[PDB]
Parts: sequence; structure tokens; C-alpha cells
Amino acid sequence: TTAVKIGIIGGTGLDDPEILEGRTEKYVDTPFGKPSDALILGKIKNVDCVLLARHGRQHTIMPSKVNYQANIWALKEEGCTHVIVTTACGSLREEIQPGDIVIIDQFIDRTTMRPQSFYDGSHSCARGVCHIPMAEPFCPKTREVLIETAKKLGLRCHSKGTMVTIEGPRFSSRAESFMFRTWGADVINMTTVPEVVLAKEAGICYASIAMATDYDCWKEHEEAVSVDRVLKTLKENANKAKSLLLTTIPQIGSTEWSETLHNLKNMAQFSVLL
Amino acid sequence: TTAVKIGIIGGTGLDDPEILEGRTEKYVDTPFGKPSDALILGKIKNVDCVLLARHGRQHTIMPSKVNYQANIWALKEEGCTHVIVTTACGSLREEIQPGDIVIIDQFIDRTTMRPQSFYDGSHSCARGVCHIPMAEPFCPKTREVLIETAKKLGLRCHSKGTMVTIEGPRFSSRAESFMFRTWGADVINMTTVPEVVLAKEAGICYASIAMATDYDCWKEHEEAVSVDRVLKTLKENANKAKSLLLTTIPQIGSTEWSETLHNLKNMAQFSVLL
Amino acid sequence: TTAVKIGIIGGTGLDDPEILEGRTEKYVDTPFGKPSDALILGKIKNVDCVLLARHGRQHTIMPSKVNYQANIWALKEEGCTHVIVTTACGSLREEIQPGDIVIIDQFIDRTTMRPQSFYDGSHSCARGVCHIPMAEPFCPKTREVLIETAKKLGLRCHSKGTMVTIEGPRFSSRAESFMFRTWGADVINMTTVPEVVLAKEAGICYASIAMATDYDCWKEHEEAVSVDRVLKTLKENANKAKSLLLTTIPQIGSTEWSETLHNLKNMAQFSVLL
Ligand SMILES: C#CCCCSC[C@H]1CN(Cc2c[nH]c3c(N)ncnc23)C[C@@H]1O
Ligand SMILES: C#CCCCSC[C@H]1CN(Cc2c[nH]c3c(N)ncnc23)C[C@@H]1O
Ligand SMILES: C#CCCCSC[C@H]1CN(Cc2c[nH]c3c(N)ncnc23)C[C@@H]1O
Ligand SMILES: [Cl-]
Repeated sequence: TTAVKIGIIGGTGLDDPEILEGRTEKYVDTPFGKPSDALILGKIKNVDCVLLARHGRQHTIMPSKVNYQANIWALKEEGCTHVIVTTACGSLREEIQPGDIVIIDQFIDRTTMRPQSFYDGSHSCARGVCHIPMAEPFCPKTREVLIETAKKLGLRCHSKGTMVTIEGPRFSSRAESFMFRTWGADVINMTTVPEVVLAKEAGICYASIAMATDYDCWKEHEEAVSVDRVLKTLKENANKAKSLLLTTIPQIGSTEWSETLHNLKNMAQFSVLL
Repeated sequence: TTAVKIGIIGGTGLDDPEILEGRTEKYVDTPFGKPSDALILGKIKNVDCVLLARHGRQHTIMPSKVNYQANIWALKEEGCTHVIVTTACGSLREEIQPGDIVIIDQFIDRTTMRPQSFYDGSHSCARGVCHIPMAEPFCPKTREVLIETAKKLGLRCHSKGTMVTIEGPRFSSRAESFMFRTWGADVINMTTVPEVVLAKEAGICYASIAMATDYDCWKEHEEAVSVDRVLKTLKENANKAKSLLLTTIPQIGSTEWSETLHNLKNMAQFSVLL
Repeated sequence: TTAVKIGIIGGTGLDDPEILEGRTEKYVDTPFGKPSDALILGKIKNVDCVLLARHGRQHTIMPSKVNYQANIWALKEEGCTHVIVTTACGSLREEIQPGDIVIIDQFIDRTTMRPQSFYDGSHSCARGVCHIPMAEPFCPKTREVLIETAKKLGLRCHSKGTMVTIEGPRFSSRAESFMFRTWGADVINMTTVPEVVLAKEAGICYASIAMATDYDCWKEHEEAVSVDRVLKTLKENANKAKSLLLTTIPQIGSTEWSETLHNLKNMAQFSVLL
């Protein structure tokens, strides 16, 4: 019943403006600098959406240099209640095949260079000390809709998974890939952290459609990851994320989020000492 | 017999000037910038002490932004032989209950943004390349006095423990919390590193009174950590750290430290190539 | 048959200009700043070499402050086909004794402060987004020649090993040392990452002669590492790295590298989106 507005952050090979009807481009500024690119405002059926290319529409910005703060701030300022993203990733598990979707529910941070809070003491818009809880980083209700929708579409989709986010831009060594497996990581990328953290500070329902593109390099005997391999797999499978977003978003718009959003707002508010 | 002077760095909820008699405020400057707040000079029985609030007296400075270099430099310059600190922490072990003290003896670094040496090539006050040993990061003699004193006070106190120090300011994910358990971490915080490292470079006997405030989030079925929960536990248990400091410090002042301090000075001196 | 030119980066205690005949000093500038010190141009038998002291010839630059980008860029610009380095390290395995050489084949990154790519968006000389593969970070053909040569010299030499590279400049805690063992690390240093990563981006055959100098601190009951201990072990064993380089380099110059170099060039080229 109450209004939703869905932010969509498109990842590698997975950032297609044609998903939205009635599109208008809008460049914005934020207190944390410029977002990766213009916001694309539009609709999926009756639902207002805001699309943003994580790496810029020409994929010019490497993961370490993405302005996660500006991206999330921009989407919050536009009125987004939800941020649903796409992310390419490596599979660290035999059962997660290239082309599979994983509706991730946890992460392990391996990043090093990245601001992870709006509350850095330098911005009048975000005053105080903020310690956000990360026990449940992703919105379970949004994830549930994604999982059910993937099933209705007949897609190979894993209902949970732990993403290890590496700094990059290099891929992992084999020793690192083996190690991440022992830590219980299921998939590997370069962008989930701090995007998920900042969304939680913003009181936004965040979920991630991870698409496996390769098996990283933990099969010593088999093909290891490369840029060409990742891009080829995405070319083959991008349609699945598009269909999943197109079908999921109207279902989100048809249910009631006020309580979910209130609880997230309170968790965020009570994490700050002003 | 020989003179000691005890630096006290107060952590979250645990930075109370009333612990000292004959108090005088003194703001100082250092070659690494300003300390978190004024030094509070005073006494516990006959022993000279110097108190400093890690996060500022109004808790305005998040862990990533604490000027660990300036804090330790300021205390060294004031003549501190010892630095005994308090730190709130999460428990990663069932037997470490909220309200328990842990006299930690090891750490695992998960920080990323932090200068860990005075010897960065930029300061004429700290010339050369310094590689400090960290096999035994905390002073065992100071820890021993803390442990015995806690026993005399009847406090629930663990005689050792490994602190994992995360960058923050977010709390850990559940996947991270589980992972740290597999690494052998016992408690979790955001401030031990690089404070302990810089104290060792300074040739100061350093020890830490860690106070468990929560169980982080590794019980999937139970209450996870939040700011409100941490602050509530500290309100309930702060008196214990205060009593432990009040009772420990006179005992430190009543024994002989010249040899201990000489050995630390030599370890620090011989870590530097000028 | 086709020409090779060997860059040599000398590590701690292991950066000796006397290894080259017909020496000439050449200071250079790069788009990433100045290298650690002058390039020393010279020969080993008929083979052109370029020597560079990682830490400066007076060991004035700590690992975190080494300009890995400028060093690798400088060697590439001088025409190096190969970069063979020396690195002191701690042993995390009983069978790797101090004085042993380890021809490492993998790494685990524990660094936090370091640029790991030339492609940072800020340099016109390195345009685009680059994601370099790290499955096999070290050149197996160069490693093979090192291993066979060490055998011909009768040296204690391990044919593979995983290096964990820590940020430093502090040494590891005991809890960290134990943890790295569980991760499958064999040796520990502060310099392999990002040196190896940048060499791969440059399309250079990179290999590392690691020399164990200590057992870090994982024997709770035995001597732990210190600067004095490291430097003493290197004084005793430096001749071995020198002899290994002197004997290996002519063998490299006597075989054909065009295909190996072509494959590395293509891997690097196809990692970049322009
Ligand atoms: C150059 C260029 C265009 C991008 C080519 S593929 C690299 C992107 C895909 N993205 C996710 C990813 C897929 N497979 C991975 C892997 N195996 N490790 C880490 N990240 C990934 C990382 C990076 O942003
Ligand atoms: C906002 C505000 C005031 C501080 C509220 S609690 C957060 C502080 C407590 N401190 C220690 C701590 C307690 N429980 C923890 C946990 N579970 N993980 C990491 N650190 C902690 C971290 C941070 O400096
Ligand atoms: C001060 C000074 C001169 C250097 C003294 S020894 C420290 C260098 C040796 N280098 C390698 C190393 C040897 N043993 C190690 C250990 N146990 N841990 C990490 N690194 C090392 C680290 C650093 O660059
Ligand atoms: Cl780590």
C-alpha cells in the first residue's frame, strides 16, 4: 500500500537502462562527491525506480575508486526505500556454477582502502559516531521476494551465500582462493563492501543479485578467471538478472513495507551518538 | 623503589576523571598532532597518573580517527612508565560473559587505515626504520598485577585472551564473527591495534583491561550487539574497571620496574636502523 | 637466442652492487615518482642486468613506503624482460630453516596501505581498468631455473612456498603467526605484495629468492624474531643469494623466452578495458 521506490545499482555487464520505461537522466551532486554516473529515473510497471551504473556506463571506474558513499547518498536523497543491486562474482563452491544467481546473505570483508561510514566527522550532513550492526546485512524480506521470483522463472538460484569482497583490482592468488574457501566464503567479488554497509546506515532495504561468472582459480587443474571469461559469461547470462529485476520489482511494490522500513530506520538512528 | 607514572587511556563508557585525586587538566601538542583530549594529571594514593579519554570526553572520535600516535607520544612525553587502558569488547567465547574482564595477552589485526609506527620517515623526532617485535605485545608483569588484583576483588576475570581488532566503525557480519572464532580470537574490539604497537615502540609497559559488553553476533538465535546494548552493559559494570585500576596502581607503585623498563627500552632501541 | 635483460631488486641485507660487472649508476624518474634509488646497470657474464635496492642502498625506506609502482615501472622502461628479486623472510614451517632459500610460488596478501595497480585512473601512461590474474603469480620457467641452479650449487632450497605479506613495519603477534600457519602460509615478509602484482601488469617474468632469517614467533618456547637476528642471519647467508643469481642469470640468457614473454604480454593486455 505505502509507496516504494527502488534503487538499482548495476554491476559489471549488468547495468542496462532499457530495463526502465519512461526514462529520464539526472546528474546529481552529494556531500560525498559525485555518484558514478547519472541517475536514470524510470518505472517498472507502476513502480518508481532509480538506476545507477556502479562503474559508470562505460565501466571506467575500478572497484577501489567507486564512490560508494555518493552512490548510496544519491539514491537515499532521491527517495529510495530499497536498493537492489547486481554483482558479478567468482564461485568458490562446485555447486555454484557460472551463470547461477546467488541471493547472498552474508559477507566477509577483505577490502582495505574504503570508507565504510557516512559518519567520518567531516560532514555536517552526518554528525556523530555511528556503529551500525551487521549481523544481518541484507534485507531478508527483499531477499525472499528475489528467491521466490527466481523460482517462478525457473532460474538456477542459490537461496543464501557468503560473499568475500576483496580490494582488487587484481584477482586473488590460488593460495588466497583456497584460504577463502576454508573461511566459509561461497562467492568472491570486489564491490559488496562497503555498499551494503552504507545502505544499512541509510536505513534502506538492500539486497544483492550475485551472478557467478567463473570459478576463480581454486581448481589448480582448470581454467582460471580472466576479464575475457567474466565478460563472456555475463554476455551469456545478463538476461537472467534483467528478467529477475523486472519480475521482482512489481511484487515488492504490491506489499507493505512501512514496518520493515521503520525498524531499519530505528536501527540506524540508534547506532549514532550525536 | 624507583618512580613510576601510570598513563590511563579510558575507553567507551570507561574514561572517568573522578578516579584521580588532585586533578589538573593539561592540553598538549605532539609532533603527530593533538591527542584525543586534555591530559588529566592526578594521583591514586601516592602514585602519579595521567588520564586520557580515547574517544574524547564526549565520545566524539570514532576508532579509525583516534590519533593513537599523538596519544601514546603525549603520555610518553609526560613521563609515563606504564600505560594501562580500558576497552569495551565483544565476547567470541561462551565462557566470557558480558561484564567479565579479560586481561588480554595477544591480538589479531583486522585494521586497515591506521599508522602503526612513529617511524614513518616524516618526523624528525622519530628517525630511521623501526621493526618492533610483537611476540609478547602486553607487559606480563603489569598483567600479572591486574590478574591478582582482580582475584583479590572477587571479579570474574579471564587471565588471558586474544583480541581481534577490526577497523569499524561497523560491527562485524555474522560470517566474520564465525570466522574470527576459527582464528582463535576470544574477544573483539576496534582500538587495541595500533595502541599496543605504539606503546611498545615507546618503551612503555602496556596492559589492557578488556570488558566484555556483548556476544557480538555469533549466536544466530540470540540478541546481537548494538550501541545501546554496549552502553547498557558498561553502565552496569564500569565500577569494576574503576575499582581494578584504583587497587592495581598502588601495587604497581610498590614494586621495582627498572629492569623491566630497561629491557623494553633496549628492545625498542635495537628495533631501529638510524 | 632473443635478448633478455634482468632486473634485480635487492632486499634486506641482499642488495649488493658488486654482483654486476661494468657498473654504471643511473637515476631515473617515472610517472609514479622516483624509484627507491639509482638503477645500477651492468652485466653478469654476457647478460644485461639492472639492479635496484628495494629499501634504498642505506635501507632508509620501510616496506609500507617503498614505491613499488616506480620501481617496477623503472625496470620495465629500462627494457627488463625478467625481474628476479631477493627477500628476507620469517619461516612458518619447521622444515624451512634459517638460511634456507624458498623459491616461492604463491602469496597471501595481508597488506593494507598499498597501491596494487598502475591503472588507478590518474596516469595517462596507464589508461583503463585493469584486473590482472593472480592464479600463478610467479614465472614458473624462471623459478625452474632457480631451483635447478640451487641444486647444482648444493644449497638448501625449497621448490615452492606460500608467502604471507604483512603491512608492517611491526612484526606479527604470536596469535597472528599461529593463524598464518593455519592459512597454509609457509614464509612471512613485508614486500612481495604488491611487487609481484605490478610486475605481472608490466608483462615481466617475476621470481623471488626468499631467504629465511628466523622462525617468526610461533615457537612460544624459543627465540622470536628481531631486527638484530634478521640482520645476523643475512650476514651469514647473503653469499648464497649472490651465488644463485650469478649462476642462474647466464642460464636464463642461454634459453629462448619469446613465447613466454608473448603469453605474459597478452595476459596483461587482455586484463585492461580501455
Ligand atoms: C577491465 C574490465 C571490465 C571488468 C571485467 S571483470 C572484473 C569485474 C567483475 N567483478 C566481479 C568478479 C567476477 N569474478 C571475480 C573473481 N573471481 N574475483 C573477484 N571478483 C570477481 C570484479 C570486477 O569489478
Ligand atoms: C556511538 C557511540 C558510542 C560507542 C557505542 S559502542 C561502540 C564502541 C565500543 N567498542 C568496543 C566493542 C564492544 N562490543 C564490540 C563488538 N561486538 N565488536 C567490536 N567492537 C566492540 C567499539 C566502539 O569503539
Ligand atoms: C630496521 C632495519 C633493517 C631491517 C631489519 S629486518 C626487517 C626487514 C626484513 N623483512 C623480512 C622479514 C624477515 N623476517 C620476518 C618476519 N618474521 N616477519 C615479517 N617479515 C620478515 C621485513 C623487513 O623489511
Ligand atoms: Cl585479513
